[PDB]
Amino acid sequence: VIRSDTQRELEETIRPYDMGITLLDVNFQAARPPEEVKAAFDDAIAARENEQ
Amino acid sequence: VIRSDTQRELEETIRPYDMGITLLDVNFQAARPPEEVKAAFDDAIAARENEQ
Amino acid sequence: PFIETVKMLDARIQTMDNQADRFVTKEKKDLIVDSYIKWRISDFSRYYLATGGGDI
Repeated sequence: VIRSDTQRELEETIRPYDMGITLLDVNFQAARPPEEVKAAFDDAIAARENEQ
Repeated sequence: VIRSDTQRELEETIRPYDMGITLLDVNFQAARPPEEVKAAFDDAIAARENEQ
Repeated sequence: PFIETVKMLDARIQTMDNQADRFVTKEKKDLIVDSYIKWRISDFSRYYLATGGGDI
């Protein structure tokens, strides 16, 4: 739903401008969490394994 | 079955390509468990002898 | 000679490999996936135009 909204919103942002740039595709690449908190994210999974 | 499936899937995977490579044989070599758990896997067998 | 120039666009299937990358699942489980993609030039004119200079 974001790639749809951000693509639609970006187009609306450049409508008044009237520039001749045409949007072809909006392809989301990555959403990784901050590296500082990545450590805890993996530990939560390891805890499940430790529980078992 | 793993060699059979991998051989059949590999052929289906390269059918569209049209390459001139022909698969002759798929001979499975080994499926040994991870070295980290291999230690216990060996102990499990040694335990049988210890039990007896 | 010297007036016409020819651009050679390959019609053989191209193989594109993707390096290791991280993906987020529905349960926030980080995964490591190694994958490759295979494509072929369908419209040599358009591909050359879109990919200006016919660069793979």
